[PDB]
Amino acid sequence: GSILDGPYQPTTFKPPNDYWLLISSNTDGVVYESTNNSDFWTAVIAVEPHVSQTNRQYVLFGENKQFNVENSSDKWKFFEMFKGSSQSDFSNRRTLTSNNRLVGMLKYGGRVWTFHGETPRATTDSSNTADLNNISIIIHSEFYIIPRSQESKCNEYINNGL
Amino acid sequence: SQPVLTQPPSASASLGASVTLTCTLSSGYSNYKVDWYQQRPGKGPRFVMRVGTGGIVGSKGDGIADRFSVSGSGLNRSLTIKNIQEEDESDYHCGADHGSGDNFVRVFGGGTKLTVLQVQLQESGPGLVKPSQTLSLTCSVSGVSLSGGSYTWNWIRQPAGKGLEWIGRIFTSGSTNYNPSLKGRLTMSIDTSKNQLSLRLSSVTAADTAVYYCVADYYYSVPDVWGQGTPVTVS
Repeated sequence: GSILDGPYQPTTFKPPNDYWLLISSNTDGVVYESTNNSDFWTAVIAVEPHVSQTNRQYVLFGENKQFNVENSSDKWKFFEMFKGSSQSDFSNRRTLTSNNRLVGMLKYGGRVWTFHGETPRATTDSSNTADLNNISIIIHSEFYIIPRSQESKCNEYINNGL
Repeated sequence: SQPVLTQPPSASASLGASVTLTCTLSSGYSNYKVDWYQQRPGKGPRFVMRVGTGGIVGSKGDGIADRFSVSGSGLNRSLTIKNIQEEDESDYHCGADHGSGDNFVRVFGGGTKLTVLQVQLQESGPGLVKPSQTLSLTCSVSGVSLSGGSYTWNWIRQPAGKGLEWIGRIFTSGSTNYNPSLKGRLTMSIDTSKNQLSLRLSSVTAADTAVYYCVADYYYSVPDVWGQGTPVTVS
């Protein structure tokens, strides 16, 4: 009787393939970190509505990062920081402007899929990787599991909430 | 192994003074980060600090005193020790990652001998091995489950020349990266259920005489974790 399997305690684990992790952000800061330690490093940070330009500290893969953050929208902003190699620097790759405070991540087809854009029109976008199987994630917030075959429902949630 | 790390063989310092050990990158790698390692007398290496051109990256290692700072500019990467104690007399090693995915390699400096005026890894081996035979090493891990999936496990040897040599790394799935300098003589395995890491090196020669170390690399932290190594002497 459930589409939303959960919510699950924040944890570190290797998610199975073909399942959306629907992560519910409670407060500002790091929402999750994920990597395979080879070619894929991503971390999403959450900035609350109506935040003028300010400097904030975030721990990413055990590294202190100081980012300047701006949020002029009435919605929350979820910024994806990405790098593709050990010696690389992190850069902003994607932005999700959402008033539902939900992000999503899926491992499928040899790629990592997330949501970005502005709700209720957010869409999925892919990141190529040569080692999907070794990708793990530390989720800092409670989360749900939806099968990829029910991605439509996941979409709706991310775009409209509960 | 495109980048080259240059460390002076020896450095000297007096008690209570300051000294700066340096590691110089080859041209074209000004953005690269390097790890510093401290190998105390009668011990194997331990992690010290990671530094790029913007200072320290991540946390410093366990047991590293606040007298240890770290900096970088241009191709220079520096480990500075102030108010030097005699326990600071040690060998100091420079390491750096290069590449991603299939072409990954780890390069090391020659090492600098400074003279002063949780997760546990245990490596086991034969001790003595005859040439042309196959060297079989194991390493037991006790801090974590090898089926967790958030660790990369490296093997690093210290052969003739006294500088560290990265030989390979294995991931939880069993995927591997080997050093090309070893041909295909090196196979690395992971035993999920026995929590064990295993290594085979075919057709060994005097060039393979070395101390072999297993190094845990947690996905979400900077400091390494070393076993204390297994001596291997090729007949």
